[PDB]
Amino acid sequence: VLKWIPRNLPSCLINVESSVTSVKLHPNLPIVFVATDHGKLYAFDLFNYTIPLASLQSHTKAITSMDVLFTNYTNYLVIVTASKDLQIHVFKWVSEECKFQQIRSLLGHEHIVSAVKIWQKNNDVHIASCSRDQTVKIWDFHNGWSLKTFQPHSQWVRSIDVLGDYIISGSHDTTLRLTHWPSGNGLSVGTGHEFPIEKVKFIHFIEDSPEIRFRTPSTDRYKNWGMQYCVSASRDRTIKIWEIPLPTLAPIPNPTDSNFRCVLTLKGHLSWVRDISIRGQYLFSCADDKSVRCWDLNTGQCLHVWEKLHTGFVNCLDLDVDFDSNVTPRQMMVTGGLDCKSNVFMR
Amino acid sequence: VTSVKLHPNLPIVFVATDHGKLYAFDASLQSHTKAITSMDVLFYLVIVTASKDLQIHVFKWVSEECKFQQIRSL
Amino acid sequence: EVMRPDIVIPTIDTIKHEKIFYDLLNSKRGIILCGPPGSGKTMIMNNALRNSSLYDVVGINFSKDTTTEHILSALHRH
Amino acid sequence: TSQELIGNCIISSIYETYFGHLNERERGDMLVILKRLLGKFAVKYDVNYRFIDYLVTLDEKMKWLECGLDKNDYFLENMSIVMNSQDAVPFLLDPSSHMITVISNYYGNKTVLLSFLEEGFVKRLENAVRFGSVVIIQDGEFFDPIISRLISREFNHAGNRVTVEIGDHEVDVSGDFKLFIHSCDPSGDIPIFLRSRVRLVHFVTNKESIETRIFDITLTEENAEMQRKREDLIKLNTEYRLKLKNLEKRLLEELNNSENDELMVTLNNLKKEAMNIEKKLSESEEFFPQFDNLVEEYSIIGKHSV
Amino acid sequence: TDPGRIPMSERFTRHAAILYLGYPSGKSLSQIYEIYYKAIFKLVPEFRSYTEPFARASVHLYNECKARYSTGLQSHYLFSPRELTRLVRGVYTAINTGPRQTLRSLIRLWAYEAWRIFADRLVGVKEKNSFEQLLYETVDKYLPNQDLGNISSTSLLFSGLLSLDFKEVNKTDLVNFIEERFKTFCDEELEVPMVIHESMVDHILRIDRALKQVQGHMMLIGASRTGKTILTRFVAWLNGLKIVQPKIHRHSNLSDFDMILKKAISDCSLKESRTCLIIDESNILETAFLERMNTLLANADIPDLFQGEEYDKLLNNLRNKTRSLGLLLDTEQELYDWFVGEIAKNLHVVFTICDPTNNKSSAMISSPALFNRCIINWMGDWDTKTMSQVANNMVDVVPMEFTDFIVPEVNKELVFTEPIQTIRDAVVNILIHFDRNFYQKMKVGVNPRSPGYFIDGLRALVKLVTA
Ligand SMILES: Nc1ncnc2c1ncn2[C@@H]1O[C@H](COP(=O)(O)OP(=O)(O)O)[C@@H](O)[C@H]1O
Ligand SMILES: Nc1ncnc2c1ncn2[C@@H]1O[C@H](COP(=O)(O)OP(=O)(O)O)[C@@H](O)[C@H]1O
Ligand SMILES: [Mg+2]
Repeated sequence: VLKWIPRNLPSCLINVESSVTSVKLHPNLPIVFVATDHGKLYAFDLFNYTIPLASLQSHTKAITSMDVLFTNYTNYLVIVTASKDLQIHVFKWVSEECKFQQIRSLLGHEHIVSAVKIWQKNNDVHIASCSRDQTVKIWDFHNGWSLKTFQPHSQWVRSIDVLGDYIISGSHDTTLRLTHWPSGNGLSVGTGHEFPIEKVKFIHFIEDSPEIRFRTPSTDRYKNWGMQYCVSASRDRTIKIWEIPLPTLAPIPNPTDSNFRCVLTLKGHLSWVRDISIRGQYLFSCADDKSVRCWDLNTGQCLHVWEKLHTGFVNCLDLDVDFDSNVTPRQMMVTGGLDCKSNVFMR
Repeated sequence: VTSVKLHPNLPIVFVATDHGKLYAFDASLQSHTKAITSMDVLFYLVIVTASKDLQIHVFKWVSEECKFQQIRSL
Repeated sequence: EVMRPDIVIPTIDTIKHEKIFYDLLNSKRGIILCGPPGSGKTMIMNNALRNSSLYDVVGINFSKDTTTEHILSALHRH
Repeated sequence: TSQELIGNCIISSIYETYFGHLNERERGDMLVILKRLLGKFAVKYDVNYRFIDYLVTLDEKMKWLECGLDKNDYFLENMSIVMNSQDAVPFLLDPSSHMITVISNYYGNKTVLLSFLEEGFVKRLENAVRFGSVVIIQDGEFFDPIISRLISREFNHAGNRVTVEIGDHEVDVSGDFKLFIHSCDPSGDIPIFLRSRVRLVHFVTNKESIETRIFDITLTEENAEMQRKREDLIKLNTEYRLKLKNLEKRLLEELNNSENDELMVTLNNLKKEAMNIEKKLSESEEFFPQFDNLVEEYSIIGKHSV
Repeated sequence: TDPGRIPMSERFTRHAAILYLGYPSGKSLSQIYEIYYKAIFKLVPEFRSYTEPFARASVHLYNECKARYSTGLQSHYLFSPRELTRLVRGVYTAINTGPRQTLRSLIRLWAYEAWRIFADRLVGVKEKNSFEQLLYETVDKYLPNQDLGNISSTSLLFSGLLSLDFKEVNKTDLVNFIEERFKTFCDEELEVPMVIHESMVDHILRIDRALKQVQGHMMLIGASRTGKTILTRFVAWLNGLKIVQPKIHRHSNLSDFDMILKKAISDCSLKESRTCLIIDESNILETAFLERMNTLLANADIPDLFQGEEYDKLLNNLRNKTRSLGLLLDTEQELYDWFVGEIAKNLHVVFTICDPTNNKSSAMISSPALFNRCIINWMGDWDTKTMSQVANNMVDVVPMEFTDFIVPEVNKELVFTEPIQTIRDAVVNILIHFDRNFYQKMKVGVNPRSPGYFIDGLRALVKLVTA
């Protein structure tokens, strides 16, 4: 049931007045949130795509990245919209009123922010963001203030991903680097792309499957560390899956094994790859050639191509989370577009 | 208000006042000096405004910039 | 192979010229090549030098700020 | 006055850029051919167009007059070209170096003199542009390429603050900052990169300016009362127009709602001002041919003097 | 006979025999380029039989270009068989990284390569018309093929940006891609309000073509404010190259130039990152900088830059880099020529020349180490269609049609814009006509006309008419 492939034609079309930047999914109801280049934050419903549920203008500049999470205390939804107005915003969804409820705005960045993430490990919600300030920043959602600011790269980081206490960060200086969350020490550095990193994310655990070559751990060290394989997307028209090495387990970097290893490379895109989202055996990725491609982990070949999905650039993709048991991986996936349109595939 | 128009794609509504001023509420431009009669919108978006001043001015709305720029007038 | 600039195409003119450069170079006489800038004097001269087994190649390129020090240093190389 | 807006406005935009570095004869001939081109393509324009009367209001004209600028029309037009260039940095070419005091009077204490031949030029320039004080540069014929980003204005909008790089590091700029370049020698060679990106304005004196200045002197000395009457009628016409506009605004604000003695007094004042305006226009209509006779009278002295 | 060659005394030619190596004749060039085109067409065996017409067409076109455009018209019309060799190399590097080829596609590819190697140095518009007539005559004489479209420079747009291979691309798709990529470039780099037109699309394509070749250098000739270095920065940002900018003021000497060159060479070799060197016209004060460029371009590097302790530490750093990459190189000759191969592969230099009539610019374009090894690109002035397109794109923001405008019946050659329907076309035609009259009446002669006056007038016009 995890091997679903969307059909060729779009299910329905969502009309936006300006360029769509970041699209997210509501993990409980069929609700999609659509960004704008003008800064307006939308919330479309998949069944009735006629009018938005809540069109809120939050920033005078463009917004770049989003994250959405339904919390699990020991509950509600949090939407964060990183923007180009030197600050980020945090929103709370009200199901009864069907309108956006603002919570707070976190400050501190000295340039525009391009990435944002939110998660929980043990009854504490944290928000990360990364900007053109060359520094990775962290926040506490309940407290509201930062915990650790540090620069991993000479140039400016672009995208991030996280689980537990480990953060990797793609950068404009075409290098990847794991950044440890409490200590702030770089365990390993990576090289091999020829262009800045657009998006990059982890590949996580799954319980039961017939055969796996890119998610399952190999040894007991991989098994208890839990961080094995990562995939990076960069402007050199290539997508690569990267082996991360072991630390000297605050963990210490390995002097002879502090370098990443590219395992499998994927190519065939006609422009820059923009965003990736792994879902079981299938690596869904976009590009700037008006197309979205579907890549397999095992054979390393694109099974399906969606040519001319839009008339312009395709900006961002996002799926439902599948490596956790809290949120089921529903068969829904929605794309963005530079040509003021958004398309969702269902069933 | 002498005329009412709505955006056929995005959730935007165009309102034209009796004094000739046109307001776009989800901008304020005076397309005609006299009182406007009626307006028509067709999807580039072109809005045709006719008034009693013997001059019909056509204006276009920029969705990204949230401003109206006049193209031509009859 | 067309990216490499040492590739020559033998015709009657370049083989006649290779014969005359062998004849003059074996005669212990100086040789002056004077032609238009597209005639390929450097290419044909290196073609006559590198394919042979009796002569060698030194890399000297004269310029406005060139003295006998560069010539002497190139002489010490071989 | 609205059917010919696109014809009068296209002349002044042409007048700012192309005509900064020409003498009076060539400028007049090019304006003649510009009027011919405007009349050819069926675009109407004001037949009585005057650039000073188009852009330069009375207040800025006086404020330029008691800052040190002369009463010549050519210098007034060149000063209007200089102080209406928001996008391009202006260039000043005056052999006498007279108008440094003029810009110092106009900008007050904010005028800071700098020179390309100095050694601490970069540090004081970056301090002045961090402040935002107006900067005047002398020795324009010795242009130094370290301000290549300032001349071309290739600022990068890094966040909410505007950013430039000058020299070898990062400096910040403010919206108050304005740059001026002054040159002394007219024959000094100027680099093409600087020449093609500035408003090159020539504050010089040529033979056509000899004719114009001798005309000005003979009118201000031979018949001074005529020039005084012209200045008086222009000043009273401007003052009466401003007073009538203010009275009209007050009358409309008073009588917007719904009669009393306030509205009747305002109407009587408006009637008196309208009659005064009509009398002033009737007086000024039959006065320009006297100046036409004067300029047809005093041309032989100009030809003799040239 | 040419300047820059000092006539030597008879006392040195006394003891040396002398020869004259003339140009090869038509038959020799024909046979040599039969061998070349057989080697190139070995990649695609379906068109092997077309080796003779292509070589005959190239030889005849080179002979006609040599006979028509002479040195008397312009000082840089020094054609040579080296241009034919560069044409062959360009055709090879286009076929090798190209799609499944076709006869019409092959003829269009050869035509595009001939356009970019033979007539990108021409100045007059009638010279380019004569060249396109020459292309028509050569194609109709040696390759009698029908169903062949336009051969003008606007309709021959071969690009590698839009796909994974060197193939022809659509005009509107390329214009939209350049628009969006330039918007992203202005967002991520220095901001400049540059307008998009088809002449700049052709120029940005040809400079991208020149900046992707191995040891690819070119010189840009055009008037000031034509937009040369911004296009160079745009291409070098597209290809991932790193901009190095020689920041040379008036109080500068050869030491600063040598240290910038040394830093660029060290970053090119040790840090293995490709660099683009934009050498401006004002960045060359004396002839020593020109001599340094001659040494760097005629050869692969500067032997005078590293001497003594600098040479020793350079060899130590090269040995450290070679041992880091695990390459078995021991002798100094192998390290040195590997280093100069790295420099020749990972360093591209470009030149921006504003006024070619200057004595310094004449010495630059008359240099023997610059003219032969760089692709001469002549931007020139702005033709009337480019000015009309720029003005139409810049005046459409403001409302202008508010008057009772009747269409005036004027002559056909007096209208540069597409024929008048609105007041905007009349305004654009008036502006272009005044600019032409002003540049005619100031006796500019054959000097290039800087179009910055037109752009400044357009900006002042739109601001003033808005107010
Ligand atoms: N007989 C030939 N065979 C092969 N190539 C030739 C022949 N004659 C001329 N060429 C070409 O002509 C060009 C001349 O270049 P070059 O040798 O640099 O000229 P020069 O020696 O005058 O500097 C070369 O690129 C070469 O490929
Ligand atoms: N449409 C246009 N075409 C060419 N140049 C323009 C245009 N619009 C503006 N410019 C100006 O051209 C400059 C870039 O030209 P540049 O390549 O620096 O000229 P140069 O090569 O003579 O130095 C920009 O600073 C900009 O102000
Ligand atoms: Mg030669």
